[PDB]
Amino acid sequence: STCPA
Amino acid sequence: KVRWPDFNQEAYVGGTMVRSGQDPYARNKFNQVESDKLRMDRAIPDTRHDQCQRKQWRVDLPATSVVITFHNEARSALLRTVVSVLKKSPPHLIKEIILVDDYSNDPEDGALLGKIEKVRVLRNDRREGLMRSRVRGADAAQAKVLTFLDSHCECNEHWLEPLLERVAEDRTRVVSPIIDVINMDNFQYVGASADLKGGFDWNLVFKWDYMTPEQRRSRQGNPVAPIKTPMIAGGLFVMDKFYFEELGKYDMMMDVWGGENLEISFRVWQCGGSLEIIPCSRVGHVFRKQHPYTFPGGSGTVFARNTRRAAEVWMDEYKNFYYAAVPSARNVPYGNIQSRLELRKKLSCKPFKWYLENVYPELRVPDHQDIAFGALQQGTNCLDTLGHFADGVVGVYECHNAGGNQEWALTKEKSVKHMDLCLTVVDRAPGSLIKLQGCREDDSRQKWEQIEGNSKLRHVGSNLCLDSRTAKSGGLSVEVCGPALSQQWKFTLNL
Ligand SMILES: CC(=O)N[C@@H]1[C@@H](O)[C@@H](O)[C@@H](CO)S[C@@H]1OP(=O)(O)OP(=O)(O)OC[C@H]1O[C@@H](n2ccc(=O)[nH]c2=O)[C@H](O)[C@@H]1O
Ligand SMILES: CC(=O)N[C@@H]1[C@@H](O)[C@@H](O)[C@@H](CO)S[C@@H]1O
Ligand SMILES: [Mn+2]
Repeated sequence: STCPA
Repeated sequence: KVRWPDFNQEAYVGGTMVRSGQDPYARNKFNQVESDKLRMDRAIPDTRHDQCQRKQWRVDLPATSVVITFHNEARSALLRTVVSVLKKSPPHLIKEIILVDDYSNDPEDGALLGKIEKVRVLRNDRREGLMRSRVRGADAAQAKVLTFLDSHCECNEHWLEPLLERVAEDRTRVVSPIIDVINMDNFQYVGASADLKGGFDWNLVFKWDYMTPEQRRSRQGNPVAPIKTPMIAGGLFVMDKFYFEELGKYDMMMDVWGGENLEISFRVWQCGGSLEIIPCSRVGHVFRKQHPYTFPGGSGTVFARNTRRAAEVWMDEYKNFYYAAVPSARNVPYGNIQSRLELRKKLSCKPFKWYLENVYPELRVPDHQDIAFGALQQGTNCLDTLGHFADGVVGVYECHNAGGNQEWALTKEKSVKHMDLCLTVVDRAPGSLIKLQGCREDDSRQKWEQIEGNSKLRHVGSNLCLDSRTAKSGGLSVEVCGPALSQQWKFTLNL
C-alpha cells in the first residue's frame, strides 16, 4: 500500500 | 561463515519456488517467478545524475549497522537485498547486517542466511510487527550509525557514502536515498524522479509531492543538493544511532505496519532535527499494491490505531482535521500514550503549528472556524471552477485529488468558497444557474447549509438545493430540494 516514486 | 559469492543461491531459493500451475503472485503480491530467475547480484542500471557519477566520495566515515526486518519474504528478494548491501558498499563501512525475522512461517528463510559474512539473525518467537522488530535490531546494533531497509530492495552504485556524509557532518539529520522502482510484475529496475518530496493529506496517508516550480528553479545551480522533506517514506533511511535512541526510538505500542513513518517524521522535525532526501543515493524497492501478510484485528483498524497514537501525541488540535477526514477513526481505541507524551515533554519539542508553518507550508489547512473543507464530491465527480473567475458558471469534473480548482470550504459565514470567490444564487427560479462572485458576508445569496446527514447543500432561507443535472448544458444550478442523485454532495472533511 506504499506508492512508487 | 561464508563470503557472499560462495553462498549457494540455487539451493536456498530452490524448494520455495513457485510450483507448476500455481499463482506466482499469491504469496508475496509480486511476481515470484520473475524474482526467482534473477541472480543474487544481478546488474542494474546506474540511475544517478552525472554529477554524482564523477564525485569521489570521502573515506573516513563511520561504519553502519544495517537493519532489515521481514515477515514471510521471498527468499530470492531477501537474499538479493543482503547481497546488494554487501556488494555495493565499501566493506569497511558495513559493520554488520542484522536481519530480524518477524515470526516467518519457516525459520530457515532467516537462519540459512546466518552463514553469510557479517549477517546476524534475530528471530521473534511471536509476531511483533515492523516497529518492534526495528527497535530490536537497533538495540542489537554495534555501529554508531543505523541504516534501515525493507526486505526487497537493491542498492545502487555508491549509495551509502552520500548518506553517511550527511550524518557524519550533523547527527541530527535523518536521511533517505531516492527510492528507485523495482517493477512488481517484471522486476525491471527503473530510475525514479529526483523532483519529488514526501508528504501527506489530512487522512495522514503518505504521498509523493513534486517540488514547486520555484523550489526547482532555486536548485538549478546544484541539482543534486539535499532535499528537505516533510516526511520520509519510512523504510529506507540512515540515522545516527545515539540520536535514534535519544529521540525515543519508535513507539513500541504500534502494531504490524503503518503510522510509524508519520510519527518519526513529526518527532524529528518538531524536536530539532531534519529529514532529507539525497539524490546521489539510489536504492530500488519493490513497490506493491497489496499487503501479502495478515493484520491481527484487521488492517483498517490497526492502521487507524497506529495513526491515532501519532496524531494524539504530536498534532495538538490539528488532530481534528484527521478525524474530519476519517471520522471512523474516532471509534478506534488506541491504548496508553503517557510515555510518548512524557518523551515529548522531556525533549522540549515545538508545536505542530510550527511544523505546518516551517516544514510543510504547502499542506492546505482549513481555517479554524470552517464548517467543512476539501473537495465536494458527487460519486466520482467533484465541484470544479473549470478555471472560471467572477461572474462565471461552475461545474463538475472527475475528482483528481490534486486540489486547485477542486478545493472548497464551507465557511463560518455559511459560504461555499474557493479562494475569495463564493457560490452565489443569482436567481431563485428553479433551474437557474449559479455564479461565482467575490465573497461578501452580508450577501444572503451566498449562504448555504448542509442537510440530511451532511449529504446535500441547501440555499439558506429557501427550498433550493445545489444540483448538477444541468452541469454539461450550462453549469450547476439551484433546483427544488428533492430525491435526486444530482443533489448529493459530500465534503471530504467535515469539522
Ligand atoms: C520503502 C518504504 O518506505 N516502505 C514503508 C515501510 O518501511 C513502512 O515504513 C510503511 C509504514 O509502516 S510504509 C512503507 O510500506 P511497504 O513497502 O508496502 O510495506 P512492506 O514492504 O510490507 O514493508 C514493511 C517492511 O516491514 C516488514 N514487516 C511487515 C509487517 C510485519 O508484521 N513485520 C514485518 O517485518 C516487511 O517484510 C517489510 O520488509
Ligand atoms: C481547464 C479545465 O478543463 N479545467 C480543469 C480544472 O477545472 C481543474 O480541475 C484543474 C486542476 O486544478 S485542471 C483543469 O484546469
Ligand atoms: Mn516494502
